[PDB]
Amino acid sequence: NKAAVVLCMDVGFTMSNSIPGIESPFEQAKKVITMFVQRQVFAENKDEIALVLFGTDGTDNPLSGGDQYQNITVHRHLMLPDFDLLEDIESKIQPGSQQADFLDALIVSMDVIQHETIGKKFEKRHIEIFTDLSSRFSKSQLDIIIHSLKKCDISLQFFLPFSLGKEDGSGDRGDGPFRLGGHGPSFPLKGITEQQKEGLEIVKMVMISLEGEDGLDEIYSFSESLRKLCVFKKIERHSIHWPCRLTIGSNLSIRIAAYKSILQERVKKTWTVVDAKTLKKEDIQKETVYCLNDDDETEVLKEDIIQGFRYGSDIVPFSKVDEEQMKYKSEGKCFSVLGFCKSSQVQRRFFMGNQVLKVFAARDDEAAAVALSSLIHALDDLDMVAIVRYAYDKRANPQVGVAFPHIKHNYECLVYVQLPFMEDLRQYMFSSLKNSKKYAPTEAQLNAVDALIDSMSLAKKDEKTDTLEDLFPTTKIPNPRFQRLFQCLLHRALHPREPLPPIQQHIWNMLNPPAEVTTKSQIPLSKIKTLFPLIEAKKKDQVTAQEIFQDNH
Amino acid sequence: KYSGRDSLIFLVDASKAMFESQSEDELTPFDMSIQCIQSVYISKIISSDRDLLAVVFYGTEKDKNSVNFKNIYVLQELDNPGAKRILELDQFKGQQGQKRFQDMMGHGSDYSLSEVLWVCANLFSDVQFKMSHKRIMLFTNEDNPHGNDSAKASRARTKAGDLRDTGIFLDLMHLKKPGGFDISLFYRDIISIAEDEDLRVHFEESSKLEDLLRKVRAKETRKRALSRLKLKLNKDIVISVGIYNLVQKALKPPPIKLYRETNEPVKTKTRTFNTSTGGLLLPSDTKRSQIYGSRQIILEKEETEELKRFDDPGLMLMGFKPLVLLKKHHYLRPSLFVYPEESLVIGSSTLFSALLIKCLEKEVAALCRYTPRRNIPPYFVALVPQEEELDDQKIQVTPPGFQLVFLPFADDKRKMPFTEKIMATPEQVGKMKAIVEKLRFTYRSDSFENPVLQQHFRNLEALALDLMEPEQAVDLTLPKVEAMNKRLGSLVDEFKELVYPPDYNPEVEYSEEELKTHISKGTLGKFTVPMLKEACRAYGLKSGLKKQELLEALTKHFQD
Amino acid sequence: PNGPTHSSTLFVRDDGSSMSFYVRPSPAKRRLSTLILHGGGTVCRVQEPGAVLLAQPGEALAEASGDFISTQYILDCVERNERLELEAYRLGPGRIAFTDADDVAILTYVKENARSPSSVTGNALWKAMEKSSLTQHSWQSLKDRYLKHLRGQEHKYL
Amino acid sequence: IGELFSKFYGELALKKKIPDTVLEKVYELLGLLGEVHPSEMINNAENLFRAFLGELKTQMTSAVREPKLPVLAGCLKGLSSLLCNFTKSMEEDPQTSREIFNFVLKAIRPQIDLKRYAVPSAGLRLFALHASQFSTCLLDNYVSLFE
DNA sequence: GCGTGAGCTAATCTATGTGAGACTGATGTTAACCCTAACCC
DNA sequence: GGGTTAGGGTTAACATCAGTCTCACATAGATTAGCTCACGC
Repeated sequence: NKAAVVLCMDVGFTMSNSIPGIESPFEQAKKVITMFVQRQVFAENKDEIALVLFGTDGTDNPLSGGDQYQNITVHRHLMLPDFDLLEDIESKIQPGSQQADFLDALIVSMDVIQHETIGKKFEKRHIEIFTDLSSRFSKSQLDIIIHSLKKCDISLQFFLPFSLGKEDGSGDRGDGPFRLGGHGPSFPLKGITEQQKEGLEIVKMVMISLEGEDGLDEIYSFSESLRKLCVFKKIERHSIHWPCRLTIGSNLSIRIAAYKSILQERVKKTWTVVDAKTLKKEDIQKETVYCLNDDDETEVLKEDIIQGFRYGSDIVPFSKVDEEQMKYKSEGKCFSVLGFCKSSQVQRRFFMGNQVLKVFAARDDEAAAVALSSLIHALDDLDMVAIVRYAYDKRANPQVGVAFPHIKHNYECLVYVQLPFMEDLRQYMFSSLKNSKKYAPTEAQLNAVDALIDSMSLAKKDEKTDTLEDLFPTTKIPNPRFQRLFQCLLHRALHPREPLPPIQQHIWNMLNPPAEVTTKSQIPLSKIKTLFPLIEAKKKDQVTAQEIFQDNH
Repeated sequence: KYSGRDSLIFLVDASKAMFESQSEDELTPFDMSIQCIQSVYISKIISSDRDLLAVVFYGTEKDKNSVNFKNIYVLQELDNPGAKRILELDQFKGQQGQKRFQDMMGHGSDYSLSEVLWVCANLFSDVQFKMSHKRIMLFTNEDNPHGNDSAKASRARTKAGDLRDTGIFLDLMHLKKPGGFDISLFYRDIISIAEDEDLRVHFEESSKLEDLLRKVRAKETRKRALSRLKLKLNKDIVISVGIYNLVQKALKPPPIKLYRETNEPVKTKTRTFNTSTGGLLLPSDTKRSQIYGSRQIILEKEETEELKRFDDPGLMLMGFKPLVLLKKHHYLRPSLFVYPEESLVIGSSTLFSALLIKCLEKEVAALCRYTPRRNIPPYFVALVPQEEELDDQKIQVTPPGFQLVFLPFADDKRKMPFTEKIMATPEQVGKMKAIVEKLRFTYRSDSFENPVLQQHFRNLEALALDLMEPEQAVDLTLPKVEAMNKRLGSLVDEFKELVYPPDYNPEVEYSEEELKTHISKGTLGKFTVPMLKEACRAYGLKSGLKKQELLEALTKHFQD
Repeated sequence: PNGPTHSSTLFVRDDGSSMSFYVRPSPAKRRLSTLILHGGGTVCRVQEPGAVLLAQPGEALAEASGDFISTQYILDCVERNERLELEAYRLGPGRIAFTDADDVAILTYVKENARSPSSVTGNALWKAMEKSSLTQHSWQSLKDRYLKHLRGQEHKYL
Repeated sequence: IGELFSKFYGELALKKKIPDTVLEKVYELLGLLGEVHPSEMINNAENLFRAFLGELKTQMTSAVREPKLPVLAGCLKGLSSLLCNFTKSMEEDPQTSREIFNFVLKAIRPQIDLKRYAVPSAGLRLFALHASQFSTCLLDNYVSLFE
């Protein structure tokens, strides 16, 4: 449970060669590396990162052969990431004024992995390269790189300054289309030098010969990785095993393993109160002090306190021991099936819980897997869905839920989501929005809003192949809160004087719809504004925090 | 509306035939009525402990009311239900309870049926709060109280009509007794709910009293906005909507600390005490902090809330997505509800209705950036247009509006391990289909109750009325294993033979010298974490939880 | 037609004050209430400052608290029909060495100096280890994770 | 003696939100207690100065929270009616006088019209009561102040 | 220059509910260490 | 007379995570100081 990812940073004159209106590829790589390293530092994940450079004037190659291998400097070896790491990637001021072989960087990273991870346990090693593909090549390698067919858990992941989405994505527009962290529009495809073409070709051939056809989708653009969790792909640890047994009746039991799935995730670290005199937590001290009601008291001790539960207008004195004695007692973890109901009496609105489960199968023994697959296929080809009584442990409360069939071209399993209890449900009374006469919208308003929603559609039926090709999707953007917090913490740790930096531009471009949607909606938005009589500055408060008592100069 | 509290007044008969009944195991109707009132009290104190309940026996020999009237007794006045109020009522249960009532209240003493209704209106009119609803149940085992005197019947009808005009809806829960008569009679023009019924003359069973579903001991009724946000279609055109929640997790009320000697609540006082030098500290000399390895990051209190602010509170629309792109697997939080409100912006309802109509016409869902409070990071939301659905009884079950659906970020999606695809075959998928069809189920939302909450509430009831043993809740979420096994039949064994292989079962002591010798011995082996912890604690060294912490600290300090 | 066959003045104290006992509702309390009522004492509906905190024997939480009187006190006080001392029945009284270094120290000197296939999946041939070849832990765990470590060089080959 | 504590009893400590109006008059009481026989008050602490500050520059320099007017509108008549004793000035300690003057200048400068003229009135009252303590910072930006 | 009374809208202000951050402890899972059907030299 | 080949039976280490606690913020009636203006000085 410890990865070893090596970042193969590129520094070169062509790397810094840029055009107005577009960030330098070196700066884009710096942004991506800063994001990745700061996430893996401020989350305190236990894995070793190696940073190697290629293309700088100096050559500090640990092996370096007997000659050649020039202009590839190994900045740091396999170590736990430190603050100095991202400090000096922000202090790696000068891109090298030279050019080095691209494949030489790959073999340098490979030999670093081999010579630093000989006997240490590493769950999966990794090599990530952020290159330009604009340098002279060497057609003598790939006879040992490919021959090393991953007789180890090292893998490849190439990041290029291109717009690596390799389908019908012509674009080539001139509305300032490129934005770091932008979405949909990207770098103008094609218009590619007579070296980057063969560079991409041999990169594609390497990936095909390494992972297969599925490896084509494993190469990303610099702006793409700022809005995707693709750098940490093949480093993330799987959800932990949860064994149980799905039972129907009394004698029908199938060994099962429910792996965790989509669940809200928070920040692991915590803010500790510290006195502002010596920066020590030990000086601070807090404690609850229970005090009586009449004319205060000296103290009321812990041992003289008992529980109490409100019941009506008075209080009935319960106790901790009585709660433990007389309360609901289940029979440990259980995944019993109450029955089967049509997959139309449960609706997405009547869901609960902060998590979703994917009850996969038993373990590798393919005995219960056949039975579970038969059950899910019988649920899927037919209709109706299985209700389940699920309990985590003896202490955890038992909960009901639904287990929809979920069949994919790669795996087959059910999915669990909690249902509401009787007291858990709330019914409200709302006025009908269709029978009303005051708010019935006229035909002109209907047509205007129809044109509006047709203009701001976030999905194109491209190629007419009955495929709803998706525009900006929100289920792949990483939570911006964590990246913003990491940037703020890093700046405070490096510049303890400056105030909080403003939000990065690429984070803003990450969370905003593609420019085409915004542009195509201007006229419909104007028509809606001039047509709907929705104009009210009804005097109701205003957001003021600091610009009410401050000065000017 | 919001601050109004429902109110209830019972009206228990105490006639001679009301007490005497058939001589069998069936409960006397008086005991049935008292048990039902006790059940209503128990249900209404755990759920919505703010309504007013009062019980007014009529037909008694005694009399207690604001205006002196014969044969009417107000056992309790309008107030919140309480444990003492329940205990004041259970003494009338049983034959001994019947005798206690007879010696304490009496029976017979022919009444008027009008002054009782006047008295009920008196307590209804004596409340200094709002009156959301006013109801009067009339537990009676007779259907024709009068008939020998038409004047009393006319006066009762007039008073009932006056009560209905005032806004008082009475509904009698008729009690059945031996004989053949509980006919629809001089009570039909009195029931101000006027519930729809076949009105069959020859009823031969207890009336709508089992309809109570006695002791539905879990509920917390409330309706509130929970937010009032602005939906920005663009930078300049904004509409105002409210964000209600339709389904929300139910939790038992928090416990209260008590002083053992006096059994009175003790107020708590949390305050950061001195730095071992005396005094108290400011919110201005205690900055927040975090530590990563050897690097300490020191950050002020307000700057901590400053780094998690992105947008002003509101829903920033960002486009429309087809409904077929909202996968069922993705789910984080319970789905919220949006309704157009016209307090901050006038004209929001019309634009909202047009948007809803043309958004569910094209089967698309609005996509927005959601920020509920001042300093919360943005969270994308797909507003699914929920069309109003209504029953034949003109009852709304899915009110119209927009429903939030929290789309998870990529951070909130976990990755599964690789598994091998193994598919079934015919001739056992058919068997599974037969089993499933043999286990039909019409799932409903009002099906199950939280067993933990039910047990806790029953325990509280037992501890507040000394029931001498807690009521054992029938765990509704427990599978009926024997019944479903008998219903299934032998085809389960046909399944088991079909796929499962025949061999597949499916199921202190330490001191200076020993540690000085052991550090050179270098094991610190069978030495358990519980005893390393006690050694480091009783000796006074810094201690943690992981073994390596102690194994390093004790080794480095004890010798060096 | 019997059972309350003890003195009607037992649990009442010598000053005429009835002893107060608190028992949580339970099948035991069903009989204990009648037993105390016939004994002249009183049973508290809820916990009270002046009560006696009864507890059935065997309850871990009550015994750990050490502020409870066994319910057997009541039962043996009925048969004896004589009060007695309360405090007579008062409740209240490393497999570690598998670091990373030995994980490679295993394969070294065995992947070369091992010619008997019976060495694996079978005992012995750790006689060379742990006395001549030190591993500084127990000797029957190399043959428990060579099972977990029947693998290639650190993390595998494929 | 008995009021120095039992009102410092967590008006600066404690985590439970003290109600809005009980963050102005309590500080007013604490400040105005200092003009009654400063003989014993001379050895209490400097904690009152930090308490009157701290929340100032938090009630005044908060970029996340809406300022609460009836907190500093009442904390001002702290430092004012407390400066009547201990004779703080610029010659003997040119450290706290600068921030005191800056804060009162901010208080008397609203930068936006508003109802409930509470803080500015207290600002001018404090400035009028004793401006001699601001010996050298009263004549550096006299034009704007006079305006 | 200045008092003094009326109406109003801004400002609370507590009760109740909901969620985010910190925390704590029972629990079950993986794993170190050794023993055991059975044979067979 | 020692072992071999599997299947596994104790308990220690410890990582998880549901459950509980505290503090901040929302809405909804309920209630009043300030903030003006019309008069008298």
